[PDB]
Amino acid sequence: RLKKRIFAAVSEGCVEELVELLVELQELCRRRVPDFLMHKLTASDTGKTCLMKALLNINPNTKEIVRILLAFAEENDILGRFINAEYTEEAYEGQTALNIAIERRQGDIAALLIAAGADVNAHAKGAFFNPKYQHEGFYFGETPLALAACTNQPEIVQLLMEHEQTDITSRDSRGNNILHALVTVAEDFKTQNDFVKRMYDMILLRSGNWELETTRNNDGLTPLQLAAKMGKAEILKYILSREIKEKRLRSLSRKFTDWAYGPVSSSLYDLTNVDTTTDNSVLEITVYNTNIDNRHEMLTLEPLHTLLHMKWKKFAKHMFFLSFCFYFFYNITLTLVSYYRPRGWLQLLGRMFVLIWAMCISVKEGIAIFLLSDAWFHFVFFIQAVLVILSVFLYLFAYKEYLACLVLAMALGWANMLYYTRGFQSMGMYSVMIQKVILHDVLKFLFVYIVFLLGFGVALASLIEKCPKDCSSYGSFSDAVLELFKLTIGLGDLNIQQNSKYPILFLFLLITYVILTFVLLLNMLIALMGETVENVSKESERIWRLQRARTILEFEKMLPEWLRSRFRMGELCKVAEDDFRLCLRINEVKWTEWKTHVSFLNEDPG
Amino acid sequence: LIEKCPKDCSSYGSFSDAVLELFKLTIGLGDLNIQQNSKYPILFLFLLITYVILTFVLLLNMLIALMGETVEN
Amino acid sequence: WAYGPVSSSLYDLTNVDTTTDNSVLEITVYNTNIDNRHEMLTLEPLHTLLHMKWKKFAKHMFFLSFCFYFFYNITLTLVSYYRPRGWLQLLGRMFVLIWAMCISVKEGIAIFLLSDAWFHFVFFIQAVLVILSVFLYLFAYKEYLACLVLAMALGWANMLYYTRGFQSMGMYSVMIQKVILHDVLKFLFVYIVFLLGFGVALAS
Amino acid sequence: VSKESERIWRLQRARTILEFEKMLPEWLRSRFRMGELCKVAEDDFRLCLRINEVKWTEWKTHVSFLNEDPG
Ligand SMILES: COc1ncnc(OC)c1C(=O)Nc1nc(C(F)(F)F)c(-c2ccnc(C(C)(C)C#N)c2)s1
Ligand SMILES: COc1ncnc(OC)c1C(=O)Nc1nc(C(F)(F)F)c(-c2ccnc(C(C)(C)C#N)c2)s1
Repeated sequence: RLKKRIFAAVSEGCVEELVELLVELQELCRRRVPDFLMHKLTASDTGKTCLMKALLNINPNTKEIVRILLAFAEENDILGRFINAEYTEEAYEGQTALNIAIERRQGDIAALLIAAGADVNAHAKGAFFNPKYQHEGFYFGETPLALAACTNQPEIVQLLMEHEQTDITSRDSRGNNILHALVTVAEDFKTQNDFVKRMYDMILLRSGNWELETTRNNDGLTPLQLAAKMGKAEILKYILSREIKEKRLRSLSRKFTDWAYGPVSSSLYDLTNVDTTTDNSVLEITVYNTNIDNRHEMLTLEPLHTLLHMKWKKFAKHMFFLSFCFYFFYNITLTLVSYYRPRGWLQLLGRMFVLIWAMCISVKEGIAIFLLSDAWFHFVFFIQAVLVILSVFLYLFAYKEYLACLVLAMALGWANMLYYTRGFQSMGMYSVMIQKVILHDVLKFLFVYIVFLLGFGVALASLIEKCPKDCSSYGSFSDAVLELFKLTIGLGDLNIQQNSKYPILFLFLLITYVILTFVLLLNMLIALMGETVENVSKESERIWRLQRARTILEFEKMLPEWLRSRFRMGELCKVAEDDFRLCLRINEVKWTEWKTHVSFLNEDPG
Repeated sequence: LIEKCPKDCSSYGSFSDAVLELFKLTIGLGDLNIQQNSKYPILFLFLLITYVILTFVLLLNMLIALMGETVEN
Repeated sequence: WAYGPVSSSLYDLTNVDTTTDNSVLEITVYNTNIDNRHEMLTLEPLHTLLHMKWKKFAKHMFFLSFCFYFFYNITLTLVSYYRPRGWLQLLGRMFVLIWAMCISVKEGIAIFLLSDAWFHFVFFIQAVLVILSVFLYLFAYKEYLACLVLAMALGWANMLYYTRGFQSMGMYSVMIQKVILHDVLKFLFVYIVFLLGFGVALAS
Repeated sequence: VSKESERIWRLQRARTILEFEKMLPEWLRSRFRMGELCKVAEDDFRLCLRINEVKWTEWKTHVSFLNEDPG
């Protein structure tokens, strides 16, 4: 039991003399060699060495325990397999002692380890360290450097990165390198105090080149595209607007001031993986990707806001107005064909226009539907166009029901103009408010009102006798239901001689319906709408801006290659010794932060 | 949706009277007959109920809520 | 086992988990002489106990209870509507009778052992109206229809109880209840004073 | 009431949960019985209820644990 005695005296550490006696025992025994010396100091189940066991359980004397441990392992010249050992369990695989010393924040022990040959490129290629479900697993990046950086140990990060054998460019099993990992664990300032932006800057500058920021994980995302997918708007704003004054590190920036004078400064933001000219850009991801709902803040970041405004004012404003004009005349032709139906040259042109515009919307929103609240509008545009072409089909046959589909298509098209309200900010914010009210208030009201209307309609229809003579408005369930609805909208009259056999119960139930709807439900709808309207007013400009951004990017994808290349925001800019990357000037004015400007590329401010 | 009757048997006959009938509904004024000489009376009733929801339930109460926001600012 | 950000605690559950007489969970959920039950429910051992109970059996017992009350109410509704002015029919009619007796004894026991119990009262009154209606119908009493329509009406009202299964609908219901108490009843009193005084004033 | 409705609903649903649990028969109550017994001290072995959690601001070397290997 010498193995278990050493294990207990090392994980407990009551004294160094206990472990010294046990180690003298093991040395005087095993020589009677390295392999089974280890087997007499190992955990043959998981592979956990007594160095691992000591590090797992740090006591006030651990830096001496582990020191005697490795000095023994070096006196027997087994140090290599000793301090570089790894777990064999399927859930902690590849975990060495250094992952332990770093997770435990034991900077001194980790320094002693890697000073004595601790393999630092060791990957925590394990189901705990590479989690699938939260709270069983901690995703940090599967390396000692990614652990030291994600657990906010800048001293251990500096100590690891200064090591000649740490491999900062190494990627984990998920494809991530240290910078993807930092982006994933980046939470917020609310829950993390924003140390990850600092570790990101430190690691990127301490490896001064683009190798880290350019690598894509197994999802095909760089740290920047990942910071956009996951809605990390702080690390994204940090990367997007990264300006390094260092002359030896001026090629690792994304935005470089080129002519600032006083209050006015003209910047030159880098637009490489940001401007919709690549596969999944930061702008495209920031506008589209809907698995976050954190697209809120990411859209006003300095290059993206100006890219969207350049796209709008270059082509998308006009494509949107042209799209609106086409939908408007399509709807007017549907309206006039419905109205002037039978109970030419410019006529037939309009009729085939609705047919072909219906087929175009059909194929477009059908393609866009199979490639899938934001797409309510794909559904209704598709359903409207389908109703139009179905109406045309039933009309070129001898089917009279073409008018049902045609009037429904006309109705739904006029509803679909709520889409085009997103061209203006006033009307667009009004529409996101209408939509929020319909979802949060009106549908809840309609459900409750229909359970009232239907229950009271059957109650009041049940109370009514059979007259031999139409002497009751509440005779059937439907007729009753009909004028409970009429009562709600205050339309007819109210006769309370309804041929009931229990007229006081009939009147009690009618008064109860009136209270429940008129007094309670409708006024409570007003109160709840007032609560919705006040909450949605604080986010409606954000939601409208996101809607218009999605529309801008939809229109940009419609353009043909020559037109997309013709528009192409951002002018190429001499930015470093030889970088010459597409950039996007954004002049700005600041009055509080006074300083002598040394960073520029044109010392003369245009 | 309304057919041609041979007799005044529909309030929604022309666009104007239909427009007048809808306006009366919003202000709560006339009666509501739903036998309007439509050929698709369930679609007529669906569209009438939809108008009532959109105006009575949504637009007028949302006007109250928006006025409440204006008045406070 | 805490590692980095993730730490796994092991809360003790000895006098906390409804397996003893008056547990901390039972007292925290029930005891109504404080109205300070606000904050206590979210405490860590307790909050996870209620969610484990919900997702282990109570979600399903609640949906099953709702389904039984719903078909009980639908049978009351259809028996009211299709009253006279079978095999699957008589099954439904005796179903309302026995479900009414079960609710009767349950909410009567729960009433004698006593705003939170509005619902005991209305569930009991509804079930009593149903069994009274059945009694008046197996006799030759025509007033069974008054009790039956009132029972149907009150049962559809009692579904506001089952709205507490979802958070959206459940919060909407506590809001409806608060509005009815704080606003609608005050309105109804004042409106009746005005309606009755002006009615006598105008009739005069 | 919007500021307290989630609290009130949660209390209502808790009362319903505890009402249903009292309806169950003894074998079903014992069958459900949240919380797994846990070696917790030298000899305590009290029923316990694991609740994993994540914290990013309070950094410290962890000395309190009973399984030094995090599952
Ligand atoms: C969700 O509600 C429903 N859903 C579908 N159908 C329904 O009825 C067909 C119902 C329903 O509420 N029925 C009712 N029964 C009764 C009872 F008289 F029996 F008490 C009701 C009543 C009685 C006395 N004062 C009220 C007020 C309005 C003051 C309150 N609060 C209501 S209301
Ligand atoms: C609790 O109130 C009641 N409850 C039961 N029955 C009632 O009356 C039958 C009443 C009641 O209000 N009676 C009233 N009498 C008079 C008076 F004209 F004689 F002065 C009233 C009056 C007079 C002048 N201007 C107002 C307005 C509306 C402008 C105001 N403010 C109200 S009001």
